[PDB]
Amino acid sequence: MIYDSQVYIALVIAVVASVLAIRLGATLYN
Amino acid sequence: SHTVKIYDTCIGCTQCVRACPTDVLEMVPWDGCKAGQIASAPRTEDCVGCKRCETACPTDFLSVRVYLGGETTRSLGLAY
Amino acid sequence: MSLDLLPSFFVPLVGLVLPLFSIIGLFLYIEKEN
Amino acid sequence: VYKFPKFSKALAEDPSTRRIWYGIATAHDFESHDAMTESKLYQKIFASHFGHIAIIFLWTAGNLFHVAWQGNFEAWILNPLKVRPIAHAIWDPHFGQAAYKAFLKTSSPANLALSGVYEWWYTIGMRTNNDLYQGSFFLILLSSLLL
Amino acid sequence: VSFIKPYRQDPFVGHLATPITTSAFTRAYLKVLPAYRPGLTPLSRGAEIGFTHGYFLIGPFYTYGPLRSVEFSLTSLAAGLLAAITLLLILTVGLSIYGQVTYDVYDNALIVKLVRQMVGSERTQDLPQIKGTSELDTVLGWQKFSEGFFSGGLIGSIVAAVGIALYSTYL
Amino acid sequence: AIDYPTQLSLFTHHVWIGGFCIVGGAAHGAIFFVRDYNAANNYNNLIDRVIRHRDAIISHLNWVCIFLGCHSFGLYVHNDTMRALGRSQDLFSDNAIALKPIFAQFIQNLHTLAPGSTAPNALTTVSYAFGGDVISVGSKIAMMPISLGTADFLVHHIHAFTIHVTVLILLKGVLYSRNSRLIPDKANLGFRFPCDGPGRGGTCQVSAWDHVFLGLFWMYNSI
Amino acid sequence: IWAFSLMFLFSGRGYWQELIESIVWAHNKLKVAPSIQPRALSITQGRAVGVAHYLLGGIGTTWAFFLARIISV
Amino acid sequence: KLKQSDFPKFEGSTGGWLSAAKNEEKYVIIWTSKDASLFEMPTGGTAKMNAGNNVAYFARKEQCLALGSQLRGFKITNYKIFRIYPPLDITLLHPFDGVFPEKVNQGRSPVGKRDASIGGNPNPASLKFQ
Amino acid sequence: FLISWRGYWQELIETIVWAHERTPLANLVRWKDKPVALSIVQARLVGLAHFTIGYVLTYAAFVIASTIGKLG
Amino acid sequence: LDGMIGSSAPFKNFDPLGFAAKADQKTLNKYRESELKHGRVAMLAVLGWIVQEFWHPLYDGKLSSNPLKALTEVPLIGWAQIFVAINVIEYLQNKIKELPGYRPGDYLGTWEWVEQSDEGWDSYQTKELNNGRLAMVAIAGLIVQDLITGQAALEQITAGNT
Ligand code: CLA
Ligand code: CLA
Ligand code: CLA
Ligand code: CLA
Ligand code: CLA
Ligand code: CLA
Ligand SMILES: CC1=C(C/C=C(\C)CCC[C@H](C)CCC[C@H](C)CCCC(C)C)C(=O)c2ccccc2C1=O
Ligand code: SF4
Ligand code: SF4
Repeated sequence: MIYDSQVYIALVIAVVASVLAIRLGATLYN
Repeated sequence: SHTVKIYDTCIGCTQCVRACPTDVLEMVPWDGCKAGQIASAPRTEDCVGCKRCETACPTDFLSVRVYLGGETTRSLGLAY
Repeated sequence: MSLDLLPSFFVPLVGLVLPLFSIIGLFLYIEKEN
Repeated sequence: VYKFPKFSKALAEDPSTRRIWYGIATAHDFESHDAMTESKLYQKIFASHFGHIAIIFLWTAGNLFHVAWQGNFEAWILNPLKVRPIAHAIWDPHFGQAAYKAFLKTSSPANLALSGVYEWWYTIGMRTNNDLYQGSFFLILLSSLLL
Repeated sequence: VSFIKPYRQDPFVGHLATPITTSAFTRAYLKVLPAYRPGLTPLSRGAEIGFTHGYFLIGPFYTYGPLRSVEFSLTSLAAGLLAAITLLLILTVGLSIYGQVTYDVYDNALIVKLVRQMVGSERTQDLPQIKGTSELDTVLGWQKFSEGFFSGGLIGSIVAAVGIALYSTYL
Repeated sequence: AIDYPTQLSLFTHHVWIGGFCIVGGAAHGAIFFVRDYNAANNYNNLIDRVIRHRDAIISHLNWVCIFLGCHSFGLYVHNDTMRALGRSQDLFSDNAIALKPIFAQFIQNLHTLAPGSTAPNALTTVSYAFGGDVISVGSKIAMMPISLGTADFLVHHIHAFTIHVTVLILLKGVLYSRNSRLIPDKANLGFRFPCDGPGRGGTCQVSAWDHVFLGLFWMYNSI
Repeated sequence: IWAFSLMFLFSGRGYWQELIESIVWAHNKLKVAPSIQPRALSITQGRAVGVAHYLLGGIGTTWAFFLARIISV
Repeated sequence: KLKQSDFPKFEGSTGGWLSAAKNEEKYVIIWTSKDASLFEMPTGGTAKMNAGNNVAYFARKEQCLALGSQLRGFKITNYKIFRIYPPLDITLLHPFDGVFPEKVNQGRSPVGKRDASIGGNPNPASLKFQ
Repeated sequence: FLISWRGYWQELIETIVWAHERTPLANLVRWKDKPVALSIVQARLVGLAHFTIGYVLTYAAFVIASTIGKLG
Repeated sequence: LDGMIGSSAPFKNFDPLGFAAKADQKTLNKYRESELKHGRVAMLAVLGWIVQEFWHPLYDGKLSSNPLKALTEVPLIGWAQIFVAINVIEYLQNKIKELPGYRPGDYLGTWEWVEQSDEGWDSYQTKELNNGRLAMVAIAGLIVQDLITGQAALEQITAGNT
């Protein structure tokens, strides 16, 4: 069983990967 | 609007012009055939792409060619 | 908040809210003018 | 009725719903886009490749995380021939009590895993739900690298 | 006698003057509806439409929802009310985006005359053209229409829930 | 009646023949409209007035078809998804939300009461399907009251929906056989032609024959 | 037969004409090309063949199913 | 009965023009007939000509041209088709130079003419990124 | 989407367009893009996509459920 | 008692008491409106009387087949809805009455299409008026007979209380 801290930081890191994805998405232009 | 091109294999038999349902083609003077006439496409903005023009073409591989392109309310045949 | 509450927090969130905002954005974008 | 097919002015002038339909289906045909050069083509393909590899790694990380969180990997280690691997838990508001009871596996309704990831990860030397979590973390980091 | 004639003496319109399109009953009935009733601001039209729509929308959700009850249940009423309110929210979102993408006007019935008189040599579709002269056909008008629809929907849904509870309890 | 293969075969064969003949009647109505219809000889008569408002007919028939299909088939799908979700009390069943065909049951009651009340010189109902006793010959049932419940409601509305869609296809073929907003001179192309071309976004199957083709498909479905 | 119908219902005339072109090339290479030039079925005839085969296959499947079921029991 | 006296005696059909031919463009065909012949509308059913000036409005150029092609069967040739924009912006369309397009008229220049057959078209690979 | 082609769906859409344009309480709402039938190539693609998705889904369901329900 | 529609063969321009000889056009329009409304309501009432007598499927049977007895058996919340519906209908009729070219009993707006009325249109309007008058007499007789005798129409006829 994984802890709340383990899932929480994985969610936070996933958010960072999301901001990197929109930056790539917006850089590939409208 | 679609693109219509005429090629010098035209024999001036007028069958394309009298088959156009939207008055796109017309016969113009020429000196490359016996009839002294060649088809022209001066009103391609009304071209609908039905390709009746090249169904009436007797030349071997056509003298009028319709290339479908960008669509318009006129070219889509929209009464609405 | 336990870990077993995360499905009930996220599945409605994603599967309903994300469609709504995505539809809003996509409709606005594809209905734009110049 | 404008500006959606930014890559095609011919479609953007279409007054019909065909513009929306063709805007989707021609988005990845970069060679047919307006104001197109070869350098831009290769660069866009390169960036799209990077985004695609990032998507693949994120998908693998999600599989790892959901096996680590809602699966029964650790229990399956001790009895691989009797315990059925679990892919992920289910939370669907439309379930009746009967559906909840039938899909109930251990603590929550869940889907059996038919991808064979349990056997693959067990073979390559994974024995803990913390080993899977490390893999998910590393794969999300790799996805961030690729993006 | 003939009871079907070309509409407004135009035989080329895609319409007909049947005993249903242009009957006195149709005229009066459509002129008493909030969408066409004279003397109503767009906010008032939206408010009345929202009230009626929430009022009849709470019905199917409460009666046939996932949490029905052959007897009266507060949970069933709350579920139906919440479903109706969220559906009204979705409809209001649709109204808002439709008005955002449709009109670019703040005062109609004038701009048409201005461009028919003082010329409209511009990018058109805002100065010229302009379909419809109603106050509902403006950015401001449609925004207030959506606001009224949303508020009236909430109020009508609450009123219908209260009425349903009273009918189920005291009858 | 006790030869079940004969009864089943006779019913199915005759219904198939009926559906085929109905599609053929629609086809030949379209053929008449294309070929033998004279506009001058039919000024302001019933045929002319039907063509003049073909849009209204076809649009309302379209709405009716969508309504009937949505309802019948989606009630079927709702039953299927409620059963798949373990919610047996949310179905459109007899032990659940019930849709009793009350109008048909009223007619069934009227027929079983007809002998002696409305048909006073009758000794027995016309058919035991409307009600009465179980008629058996050699321990095999010949006829018996056919009970109508929520299952018959759904299938009857499925029948109505399929019939309406077939009528929609065939009537659209007949009415739009001469002209349309797409092809204003469709009558000059004849009854049987593949298209007018890839233009107008595509003018496949605009004939009237291509409507007897789709209507044949939908008649197969309905029958 | 019902599955056979879908070849005519789903496909188009141009592909079959261009395949007949290569078949005719082979026949001409072997000097066995018929004088009556082989052409793919017209669009309307392709639709007619498709619908006829579809109806025959479906009705025959239901025919065999009904007859076997109601004769056995 | 009708807005204008020159309209054909048509009872109106739900196949005429729509909101498009009020804000985008509408097409009008005019012709003079010797007899009040009964003809079929391109949109709906049968209409009656006027023994004189006849004017009809349609939503498409193709509808007007189909009506004109029908008129040729009545030995009517002087029919002329115009395009009307949202305001009264009339443009003569079909008899553009007064002579039907099927008959050669001096003063017409070839449009869209290529001085080669189909086989002379350039290879598509040489028409990449232009 | 594969058997029925275009042309039959454009006229029906035109009838629907007339119905929407000529009905009260719905004239207030009008489309920005003119509704037209799917193009021939688009229709072929959509029919192929439905065919393939249905094929894959039904066979996946069959193989998985049959194996599970037959072999315990 | 004018060129108004409704004059039939047995008694043409039937105004024996001279109610219309002194009234203006507005009063005559009011009289025609009242007559047409009474006739329509009476036709509905007669049809309902008979049909209710030999068929009352609603309310799970019950609701005794004798009229003027089921009048006091309807849940009284269905009475309110019928009353409100009639009221809304007559509000709509009032709104119609101010439309230009309005005719006394014409709520369909037939004046829009019917200019220079024919003899068939006048004959059909007279048919409606005469049927309405006959139904008014019939419903008055029905109510009076049910009050004095206590039996309904087909019940009194069946027994022979004539
Ligand atoms: C592509 C990989 C992937 C996929 C298909 C899924 C699928 C699912 N997840 Mg999930 N998840 C993933 C990765 C993934 N996960 C990762 C990496 C994390 C760690 C942060 C989580 C954490 C997580 C939680 C905490 C929960 C789920 C839940 C769920 C289920 C409901 C959907 C939901 O609420 O999402 C919510 C998902 C997140 C909040 C995390 C974001 C998911 C990844 C990072 C984004 C991937 C995007 C993808 C590549 C393309 C996006 C397309 C988009 C532009 C439209 C569903 C089975 C719920 C569940 O189990 O219900 C029973 C739930 O409560 N997920
Ligand atoms: C991931 C996708 C997803 C999710 C999470 C849900 C979730 C839900 N669906 Mg649903 N649905 C979906 C996709 C989804 N749907 C799709 C794609 C379809 C079409 C195939 C349907 C078709 C469908 C039907 C036909 C029905 C549902 C119903 C429900 C509810 C379950 C019944 C119950 O016990 O709640 C009981 C519900 C309540 C007690 C009230 C819920 C009302 C909303 C959802 C609450 C939202 C709150 C929101 C934040 C308010 C915003 C602020 C506002 C006040 C201004 C639940 C909310 C049922 C339902 O409840 O209907 C409303 C129902 O009848 N769904
Ligand atoms: C199973 C396959 C299938 C289905 C579903 C349909 C469905 C339909 N056909 Mg048909 N058709 C088929 C095969 C099928 N066809 C084939 C093989 C052919 C070849 C010959 C045709 C040829 C054909 C013609 C020629 C015509 C139709 C027409 C129709 C429509 C009738 C109106 C109706 O019921 O709409 C209601 C829709 C349904 C019943 C489909 C299911 C909808 C569900 C049950 C309810 C709604 C679900 C909900 C919205 C989901 C939301 C959630 C989602 C967003 C995730 C309907 C869309 C007619 C038409 O245009 O319509 C009038 C018509 O003229 N069809
Ligand atoms: C047409 C087909 C159909 C119908 C009638 C229903 C009906 C229903 N479904 Mg359902 N369903 C269907 C298809 C259908 N389903 C399909 C295809 C699926 C699979 C995708 C589902 C999946 C599904 C789920 C998962 C659930 C339901 C549920 C329900 C119930 C509540 C739905 C609700 O909130 O109503 C909302 C209704 C409205 C907002 C009103 C719409 C209807 C109005 C009354 C029309 C009025 C027209 C009017 C008369 C016009 C004239 C007006 C006049 C003034 C002129 C209800 C019995 C829920 C349940 O449990 O119930 C038992 C639930 O949880 N459905
Ligand atoms: C590879 C899989 C496969 C395929 C492609 C087929 C193909 C076919 N089978 Mg089939 N079959 C298979 C496997 C398969 N079979 C197996 C494994 C079995 C078990 C022995 C059968 C048993 C079987 C029987 C017993 C029957 C078929 C029939 C058919 C034909 C249907 C033709 C058609 O257009 O249907 C069109 C589809 C329909 C008209 C509806 C299908 C029936 C549904 C389930 C009933 C639902 C109706 C319901 C009231 C709602 C309907 C709404 C809507 C129809 C309006 C077709 C040739 C039937 C036939 O002859 O035609 C139907 C038939 O009688 N097959
Ligand atoms: C003045 C007219 C009138 C009035 C006051 C009543 C009153 C009554 N009828 Mg009734 N009825 C009428 C006419 C009328 N009827 C007509 C003309 C018929 C023949 C179709 C019937 C057939 C009928 C049956 C079969 C039953 C009743 C029953 C009843 C009782 C319960 C209410 C009910 O369910 O109505 C039901 C009414 C109908 C089903 C039909 C009403 C149709 C209306 C009158 C026509 C349309 C009215 C419209 C909204 C307004 C006109 C528009 C325009 C002209 C302005 C109640 C005493 C029930 C009872 O308990 O019987 C003892 C019962 O079962 N009625
Ligand atoms: C295969 C095919 C062809 C080619 C088909 C041809 C050329 C038909 C050839 C028929 C042969 C030559 C005669 C029939 C031979 C059969 C063995 C006889 C029938 C069997 C009897 C028992 C009836 C098309 O022309 C076509 C056109 C439009 C859409 C789809 C298609 C299509 O799918
Ligand atoms: S498509 Fe061929 S026929 Fe139709 S208009 Fe353009 S050219 Fe004339
Ligand atoms: S697509 Fe339309 S046009 Fe092209 S061939 Fe098939 S039918 Fe004729």
